[PDB]
Amino acid sequence: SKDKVTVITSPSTEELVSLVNSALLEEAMLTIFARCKVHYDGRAKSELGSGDRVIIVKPDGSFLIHQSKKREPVNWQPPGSRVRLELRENPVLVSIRRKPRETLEVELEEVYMVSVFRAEDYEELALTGSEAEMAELIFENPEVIEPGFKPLFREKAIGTGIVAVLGRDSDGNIVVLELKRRRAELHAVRQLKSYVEILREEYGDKVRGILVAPSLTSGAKRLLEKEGLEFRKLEPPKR
Amino acid sequence: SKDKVTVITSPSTEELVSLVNSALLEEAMLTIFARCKVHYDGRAKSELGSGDRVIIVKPDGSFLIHQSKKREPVNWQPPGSRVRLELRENPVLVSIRRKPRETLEVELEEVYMVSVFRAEDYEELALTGSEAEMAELIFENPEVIEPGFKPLFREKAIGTGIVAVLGRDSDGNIVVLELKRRRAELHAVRQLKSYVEILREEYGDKVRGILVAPSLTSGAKRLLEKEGLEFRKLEPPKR
DNA sequence: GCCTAGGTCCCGTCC
DNA sequence: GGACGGGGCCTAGGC
Ligand SMILES: [Mg+2]
Ligand SMILES: [Mg+2]
Repeated sequence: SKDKVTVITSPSTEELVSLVNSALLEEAMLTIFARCKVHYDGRAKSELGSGDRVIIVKPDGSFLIHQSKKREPVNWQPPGSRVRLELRENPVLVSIRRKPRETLEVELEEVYMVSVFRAEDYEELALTGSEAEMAELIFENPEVIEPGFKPLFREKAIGTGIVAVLGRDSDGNIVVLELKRRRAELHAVRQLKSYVEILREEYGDKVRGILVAPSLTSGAKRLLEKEGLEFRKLEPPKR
Repeated sequence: SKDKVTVITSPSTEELVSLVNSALLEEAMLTIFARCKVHYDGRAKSELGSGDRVIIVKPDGSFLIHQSKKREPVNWQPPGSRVRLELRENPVLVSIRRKPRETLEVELEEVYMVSVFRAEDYEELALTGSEAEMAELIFENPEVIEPGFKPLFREKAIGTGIVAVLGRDSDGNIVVLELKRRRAELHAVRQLKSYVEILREEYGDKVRGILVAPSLTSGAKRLLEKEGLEFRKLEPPKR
């Protein structure tokens, strides 16, 4: 019975059903290559005409449909969904999501391959260069901002919003940082500017916003300078 | 070049190479089930220990590595990545991208299955329920906003930023619309307020922002009201 | 559950 | 090319 992989090319309906249902029940990865048509209804609504795609169903209920291009799936369902195979004029893979109600229907016109991959993964990703690690860097070593900077809070909620880092300078002013792990764009400045306005209410005009990022878009620089805010160039560190 | 699909389970290196080669050469989809390690250096840095994953290489250079959970590849590479297979003491898939420089390395420790799928797809997705369709609604039916509302511009760049819908109202003010296809968050109110400020600079005190969306989060309504902006409930249309 | 914000975001678009 | 903002965003962290 059980090897990591079970493949059948150009399978019978009996074989299809056999494997598909076995995948769902054994909680393993179903992969399929097929000519299909897709029907999605949910937050938005979509239609995809006949063509060959890859289809993946994870044991956690995530459902992917990949065309020959891009990175993103053309259609999907996120983890937690429930899938059932339905026999009709053609077999149909059907994933239902509750909360929000969403339906994905993959009509299988021709199945070129069905497979069951019983995959064992105990390892999880280890990633460095996050903005969280920027914050770790700053709290360990505040001078990367400027002399006498005193970081105090992280992900601190002010009244409306949550600021990346809140602290004080050598003059005793409230200081806001918004951090970005890549070049900072207009929404970055809008974030900072938003937090500073709100802080100016309690603490007055003392308050300095600083954008901390490796670089800055032209439009970000403009809006920064128009609003009298500051920029510290900082690269996110790699372990 | 051959049948739609080729599959080899527990391939030899010669078989593995043969297939991978054919895939890249034929603009097919490469699919691998394998025990592997993944190393990524680029915009960020990551490491992933030995484990079973589904690996996909699309002919447009897209590179997906999927574990048994979530919707998201654990590691990946967007279109325009040269992939190739180097033989170290294990075969390694190597995907490189420039601008920015990024290296993805998948060390195939045990390949359980390799497959070449010459997928044929001429169909593009049709989706409805989007921000753009809200916009269209508003232009062909301005009264969904308010009576005597005249829409003028769509995706119109003002000095700093790009407004969703720009227009005028019956009493002669300039109106800014920010649209969201789903419940609106702080991010959207910051966008709106930002735009309104900038347009106040030319046209002074007569400017209205209106956030148009099916609903607001708590902070969104909080901040909306505080800065004296307006809301119209609207649901994206599904055609 | 809702809210808030990041992401190796991807991706389209228009300058 | 850089830049700006949507997405069925997803996903993680508070609460
Ligand atoms: Mg932040
Ligand atoms: Mg907008």
